[PDB]
Amino acid sequence: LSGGELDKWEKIRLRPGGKKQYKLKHIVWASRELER
Amino acid sequence: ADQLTEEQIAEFKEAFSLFDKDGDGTITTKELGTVMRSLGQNPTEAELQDMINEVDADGNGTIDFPEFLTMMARKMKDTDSEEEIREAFRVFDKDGNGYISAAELRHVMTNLGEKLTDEEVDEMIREADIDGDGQVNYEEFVQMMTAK
Ligand SMILES: [Ca+2]
Ligand SMILES: [Ca+2]
Ligand SMILES: [Ca+2]
Ligand SMILES: [Ca+2]
Repeated sequence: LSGGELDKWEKIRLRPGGKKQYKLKHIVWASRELER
Repeated sequence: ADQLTEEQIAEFKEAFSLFDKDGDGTITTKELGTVMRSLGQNPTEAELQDMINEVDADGNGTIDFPEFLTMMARKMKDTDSEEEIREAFRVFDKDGNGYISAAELRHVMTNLGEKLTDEEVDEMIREADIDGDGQVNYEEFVQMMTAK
């Protein structure tokens, strides 16, 4: 609003909200090629 | 309703067996790293442990039956801010070195329209620089993006 401390970093964090994605689940998609 | 039945689970349960070669009931780095190979994904030793660690709720170092299922279930909701951390990092990573410095950071702030100099950026890097290495690493970038 007026001033204070370094509030720049918070500007890079942006607002809460985004897409969902796991660090492994995606692999499952690659299974679509491999036979069952 | 918002729930899962034997019909929906019957499908997911089939996925586990696909990754489970020895069919021991738990997916390990040896069994995982193998499947990923045929898929065309050769991650690093540290990366592999990371992927499994995520789903690792009981902290055993392997993907259990429900551990693999719950993973696909999470897709419903929750767990999203994390993506913004990885995406943003890549969006700022020009040299693609996987590290952010005062030179790169200063360039990112410019795109936003914030007049900042080298002396100013120093205050930023100093904040993210937890280990005091002189730069901002992913580990620090994730904490700064997840925290306030
Ligand atoms: Ca196994
Ligand atoms: Ca586990
Ligand atoms: Ca970089
Ligand atoms: Ca650092």
